[PDB]
Amino acid sequence: MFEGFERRLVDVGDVTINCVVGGSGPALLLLHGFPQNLHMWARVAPLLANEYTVVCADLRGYGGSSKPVGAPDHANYSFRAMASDQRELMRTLGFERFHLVGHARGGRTGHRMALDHPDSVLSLAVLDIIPTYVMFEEVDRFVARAYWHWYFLQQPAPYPEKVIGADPDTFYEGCLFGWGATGADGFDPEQLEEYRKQWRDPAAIHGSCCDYRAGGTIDFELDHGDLGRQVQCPALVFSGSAGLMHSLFEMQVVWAPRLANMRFASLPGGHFFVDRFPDDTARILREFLSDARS
Amino acid sequence: MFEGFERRLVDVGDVTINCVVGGSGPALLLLHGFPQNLHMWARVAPLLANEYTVVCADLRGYGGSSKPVGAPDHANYSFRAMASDQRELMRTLGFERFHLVGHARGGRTGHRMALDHPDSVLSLAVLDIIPTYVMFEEVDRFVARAYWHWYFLQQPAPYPEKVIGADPDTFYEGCLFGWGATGADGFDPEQLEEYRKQWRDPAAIHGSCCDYRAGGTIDFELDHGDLGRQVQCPALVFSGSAGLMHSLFEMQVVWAPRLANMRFASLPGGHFFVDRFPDDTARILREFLSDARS
Ligand SMILES: [Mg+2]
Ligand SMILES: [Mg+2]
Repeated sequence: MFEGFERRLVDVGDVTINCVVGGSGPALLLLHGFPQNLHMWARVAPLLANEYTVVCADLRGYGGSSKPVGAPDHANYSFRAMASDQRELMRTLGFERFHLVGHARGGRTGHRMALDHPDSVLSLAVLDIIPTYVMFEEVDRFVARAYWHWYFLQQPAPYPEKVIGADPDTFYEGCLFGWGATGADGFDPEQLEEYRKQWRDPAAIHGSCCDYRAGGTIDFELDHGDLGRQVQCPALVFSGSAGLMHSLFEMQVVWAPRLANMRFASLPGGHFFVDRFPDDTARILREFLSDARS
Repeated sequence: MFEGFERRLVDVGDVTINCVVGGSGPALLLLHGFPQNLHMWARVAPLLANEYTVVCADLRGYGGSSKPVGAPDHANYSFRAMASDQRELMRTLGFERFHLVGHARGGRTGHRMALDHPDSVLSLAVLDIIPTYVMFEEVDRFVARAYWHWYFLQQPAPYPEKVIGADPDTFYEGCLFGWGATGADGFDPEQLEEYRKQWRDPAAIHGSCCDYRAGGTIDFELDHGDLGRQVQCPALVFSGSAGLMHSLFEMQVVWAPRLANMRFASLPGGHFFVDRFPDDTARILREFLSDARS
């Protein structure tokens, strides 16, 4: 995987970020979600590398990046903290400005990055997410049942860590196949094994739980403070039309108040559609990035 | 435990209900909750047996009772079905009418029994519960986080069964100590060991998951259909004032429209207050039952 890409472990302050870098042209940062890592982009990234300098990075708590113990207030796993790591990564790699594509947790990281440092983000694509604020503020019995993990993963350490730790493969496969609504046949064996390595790492189990703990506290509060602000750069809301969130919310309705320049796309998959549709994901991203640059 | 009580396995139709029966006087049915069984009453029941014929029974899916495989629509684990078992148990024991005290799932079973067959229920005590309808209809980010299990346990079989099955002690201890807000020191070791036997029983893991699956579907729908009906018999709403539900809702406000003759009481414990305060639980129930009879 990632043939010809350079593998780098980059110190960005108090953490180290694992990434791969390949291609040439404008910078494009690809950020993964949960329970995955930069390997979700193993097929997409080489496709886009003919036109972009593609950086795929692991979020703090995930993959090969640092996974500090979560602070009592979860602040070291906020999307603000996660975004700072990634912006600093790009700067260290020589990129003051870059296009940003984020799935799930990476999309939330991107939204926060664009709010905190608008000048760094040339365009923003958010893949299969409803805004964090909306997820919580507009929760009902259907939303809570569909994305049950938003509540389980908030339970205080070490409870979810120990429950998950007893059988990580069962737990996380249920994330892919259940709330993730993406059938097993849609996953490439090589990429799936990279996810499995992380699933079995207790430090990653903890880091990802802390991400969710922050999600329901510090992130919710920061997002609340920013209500009414719109990201100004070109944005793409790119969903899985066979996923749970595409059907309980209208993507266009929840994102319009947050994005001044919004385009939409979807693929007929679940939350983990990038795993099943890498060529079509690259196609849609390529078109959007071209539009954004025009 | 339950010295002097008769132990009975009673066929009530398509299931067998496990129970213990002691004392003399009017019938008093005590129904447990989750993740417990009739042993939650091991200290309360002998105290009340000087004035009541006390029957402590295991709900279907729990303890020593039948635990059928859940139907696709969960209807065989509805509170209606659970109530029918217990009403028939009492009839077989010679009681057409009886006082009913239910904690949690048993309280919900009791409420449904009083709605379906009001003539059978002489008085109703509901211990540390907010009505199912309210739990779901009025869910918000706080309620969903507090009682996260209401969503996790609804996930389709066999997913929660397998997650729990990998380490039932960790999982269920987290129910007692976490959302249950009842510290370990409040549990009698003898009672705890009987809970633990059930925790490790795969048939009980499944049965209790099905209870929650019905809880969010058939039970919610049946309850919705009965909105505006009031239970007419004397009723007691009896909460743990140090528990999560007592503080997230006003017990008296959520129950008042549902109960025409309502009294309220509390003890300074969490959801599992009966474990820590058996003598005081018996005292409060005894006073209520005396008042109800008058
Ligand atoms: Mg976060
Ligand atoms: Mg039920």
